[PDB]
Amino acid sequence: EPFDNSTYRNLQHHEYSTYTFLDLNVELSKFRMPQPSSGRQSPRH
Amino acid sequence: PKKTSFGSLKDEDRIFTNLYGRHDWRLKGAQSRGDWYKTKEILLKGPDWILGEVKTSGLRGRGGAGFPTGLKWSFMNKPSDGRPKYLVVNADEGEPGTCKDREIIRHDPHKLVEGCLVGGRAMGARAAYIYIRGEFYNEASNLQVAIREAYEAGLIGKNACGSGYDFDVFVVRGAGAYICGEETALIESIEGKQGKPRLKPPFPADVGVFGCPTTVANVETVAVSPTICRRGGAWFASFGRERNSGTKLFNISGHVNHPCTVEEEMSVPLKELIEKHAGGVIGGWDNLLAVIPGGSSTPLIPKSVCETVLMDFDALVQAQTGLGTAAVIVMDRSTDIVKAIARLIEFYKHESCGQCTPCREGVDWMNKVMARFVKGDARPAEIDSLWEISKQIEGHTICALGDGAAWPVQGLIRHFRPELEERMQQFALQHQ
Amino acid sequence: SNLIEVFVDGQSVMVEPGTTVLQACEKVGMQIPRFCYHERLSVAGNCRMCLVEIEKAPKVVAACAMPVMKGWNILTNSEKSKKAREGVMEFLLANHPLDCPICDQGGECDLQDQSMMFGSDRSRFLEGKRAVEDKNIGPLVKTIMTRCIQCTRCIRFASEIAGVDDLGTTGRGNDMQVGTYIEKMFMSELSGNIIDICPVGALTSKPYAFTARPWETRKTESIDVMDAVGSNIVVSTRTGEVMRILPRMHEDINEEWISDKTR
Amino acid sequence: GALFVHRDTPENNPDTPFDFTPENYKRIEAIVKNYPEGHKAAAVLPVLDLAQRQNGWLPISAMNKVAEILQVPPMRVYEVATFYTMYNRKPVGKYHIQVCTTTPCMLRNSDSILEAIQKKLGIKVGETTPDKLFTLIEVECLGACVNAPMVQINDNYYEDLTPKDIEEIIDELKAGKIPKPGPRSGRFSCEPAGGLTSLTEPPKGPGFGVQAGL
Ligand SMILES: Cc1cc2nc3c(=O)[nH]c(=O)nc-3n(C[C@H](O)[C@H](O)[C@H](O)COP(=O)(O)O)c2cc1C
Ligand code: SF4
Ligand code: SF4
Ligand code: SF4
Ligand code: FES
Ligand code: FES
Ligand SMILES: [K+]
Repeated sequence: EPFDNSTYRNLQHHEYSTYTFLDLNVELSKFRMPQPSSGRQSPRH
Repeated sequence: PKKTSFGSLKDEDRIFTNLYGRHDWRLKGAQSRGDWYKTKEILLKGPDWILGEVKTSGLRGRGGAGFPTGLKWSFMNKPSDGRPKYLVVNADEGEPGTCKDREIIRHDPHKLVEGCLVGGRAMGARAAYIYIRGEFYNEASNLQVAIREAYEAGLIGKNACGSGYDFDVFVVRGAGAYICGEETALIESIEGKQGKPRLKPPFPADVGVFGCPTTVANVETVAVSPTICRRGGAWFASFGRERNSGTKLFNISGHVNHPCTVEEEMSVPLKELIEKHAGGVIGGWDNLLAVIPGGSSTPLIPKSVCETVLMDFDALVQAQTGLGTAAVIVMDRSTDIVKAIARLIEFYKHESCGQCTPCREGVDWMNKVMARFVKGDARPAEIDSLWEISKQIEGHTICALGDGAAWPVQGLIRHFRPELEERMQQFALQHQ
Repeated sequence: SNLIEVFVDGQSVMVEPGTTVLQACEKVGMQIPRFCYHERLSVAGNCRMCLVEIEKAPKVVAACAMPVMKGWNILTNSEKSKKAREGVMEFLLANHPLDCPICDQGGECDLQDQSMMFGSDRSRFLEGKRAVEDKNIGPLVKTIMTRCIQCTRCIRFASEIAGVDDLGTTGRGNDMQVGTYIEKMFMSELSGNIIDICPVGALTSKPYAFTARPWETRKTESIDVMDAVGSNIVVSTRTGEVMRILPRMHEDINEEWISDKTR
Repeated sequence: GALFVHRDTPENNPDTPFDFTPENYKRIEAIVKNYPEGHKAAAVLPVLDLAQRQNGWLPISAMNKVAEILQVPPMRVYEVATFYTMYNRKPVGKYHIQVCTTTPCMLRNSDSILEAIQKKLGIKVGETTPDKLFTLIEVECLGACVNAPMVQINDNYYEDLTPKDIEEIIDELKAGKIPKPGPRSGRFSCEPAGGLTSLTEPPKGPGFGVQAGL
């Protein structure tokens, strides 16, 4: 609660893994808007 | 009335108050530090008011070029022709000497997220794409944790902040390329190709990522905006000189007692920065050899110039250098400056995307020539050739990497030709 | 009636909007130097040989990719335009192999001709040159890839005209190489057309190799009978012997392409 | 070496067994939906990175698998593989030591860290230890210039190393345990080592310098 500029507060990334970012993306897919569409499926279509 | 010495910024007027990660970087901590405050009102004021305040602040690009932010962001004010519009936050941070973006994305990530919201609303964009360098894995994961909290709190996504605006923030990691800091090379790296910059006459505001109207903005440019809109714009303009306005993050590295990242008022003397924040150059200010003021692209200045220079775009342009990214790399007198500039040119040779002839061939040529200059294995009639080759690369490439490679060479040749010729003469004496 | 007015060395021309600087110069009979640009391919803008000065504009522009603006005066022969060309040609020739006597392109190169017409007459490159290993893409195209100037014409042609995405670039910087990465044949009915579009001897015809020089051949213009398209061709002969077959432009039939059977 | 032409080996060939685990396919699915329909070639870089994070490196079979999954030509995936330096087109060690050797780190004696690493590992720059535990390369700027010479082992940043701290890091690396990343000196992230010449007061609460109704 008091001023604590005598300690680091970014110790979470010490416990990150190989799949932390991609798991976060997976859990983020929940709340996104539907993507726009260019009509086709690929420029080669 | 007016200011004449633009330094000694107080804690109150510092935007990035969690710069050292000594407070909570998550949503709970960020909110108590003023973040995400009345963002609904800022969005409801409309894009015109947000852009008007960004123009009032006089804010310029914090990722190099320094183009005015309000004018650049207003290229998206046009109506929609059906295509989506995106804000693309540049988080590549590949410039040697520069580590300021890294510090926002992990200690004030909510600043970046809410700046994405405010700007994208100002440009009328549906989503933000934060392109972080792949080497910043922990910072990217911290940013995505912040994005997840912003989503779960309703600040991003459907009915963002209660404004009715729908906004998304996607992080897309790079894969080890410094050229992907360049805005169009970054765009094409988002699209899954090689990070090769595009020819400019089609501008990103017309044809950007996925061929849609986009604005590419630096992390700091985006992140200051919520404080710009929430604090007044006039308040931001009351810092630094005219044109170059506000405050900047400074990276002081090199031959310095305390290399550090600090937020200092713009137009600060380089001396005040180095002595007050960085603790001075090792051995004192007498032991100063060059200083590179704005990251590896900005040419060096000698101790004489650096004695009474101010840290802003105009003052440093007067000194034949640039402000760049405000990444000062100081060198004491125990430094082989030819070796340092050759190392920088080697970096630029390793980072050239190879697309266009001048960068691809000439930066490699200049690396070969500069490697000889370290040994002295050259004649003094090659210095003028190196200058002419650098001018042949400058202004003839697709992107500004060629320019940012030619400029360190020119800044070395301009202020340290006697050292180059002394090395060449010593080599001629040793090898008969 | 929506034509805009631009100037090429002060001479006024009326061009459709979206016309590039190169095209506006083309309609006064001035051919801007170029390597990567091909009118039938997409615009790349990488060789930088087409750089030209716009009057009152401090920075040169790529004529092949830059759309003209109203009131622009193209200075195709100003000193800044010549120096841009000389610098670009110097960079192109810095690592280029000294293969002109042994390279089949010699005498009809483009690098040679534009070095003579737009570049300097001497070298100040005092270093060792680049060398890349050869690629085998079939028995039709000999790829002496250390002659490649990375104009991407072959890649653009293969992707757009031929529809096969086999050609590409690997690496970056000075060691960026044009090829297939993997060992793979460039098989296509239109494969042999990357030989003609290649400005240099990087891509050459294997059957034609070492056999004739461009100046000694007699060029007879005729029609292909290997199919019912009737592609317009040029038959190169020398001392009473057919030497090779080249495409002959016909916008209505074959453009500037022929099939591999025709070639 | 770092050659940009592939040659088939009994280990690196199209028939080299590679496929994504179901969890990785779910992650790919989450990655693909981040881009508009008709523009899913924008996922080549992160899907390739996932292939590397699962397998450890990129055999040509992984490149072909990514190309198949995104229906992009394999050559397009080859270009991305050979352009971005974080893609291992050859196997690397368990710990990929990446020492920054460009000028701001060089001025802080990055060579005294490189020599300590080359002495402890008994290996040179650009090669792996026989136990396939450490690969050592020299990298360009890693965006940590404020911190004295730093390395990146795999995903972590170890900063302001002395020729002794990197020895300890490698010592606990060989002992299996992962070391705490960041500055190995007394400082925490990027602040001045002698003390905070900057923010040292309670930060202002929400709504401090506001105007009108924002
Ligand atoms: C080689 C090169 C690298 C760049 N790297 C970065 C970078 O890492 N971060 C950044 O913000 N801008 C970078 N830029 C500048 C961008 O191209 C662009 O001008 C800028 O991001 C626009 O946003 P701003 O006006 O807010 O700076 C780079 C430019 C070049 C030529
Ligand atoms: S200047 Fe260099 S990095 Fe930029 S497009 Fe040209 S070759 Fe690529
Ligand atoms: S491609 Fe042209 S310049 Fe190069 S060796 Fe052949 S003839 Fe000479
Ligand atoms: S092989 Fe020929 S056509 Fe292809 S990029 Fe090289 S020079 Fe251009
Ligand atoms: S012809 Fe315009 S750049 Fe190659
Ligand atoms: S200089 Fe080594 S991290 Fe940027
Ligand atoms: K050819």
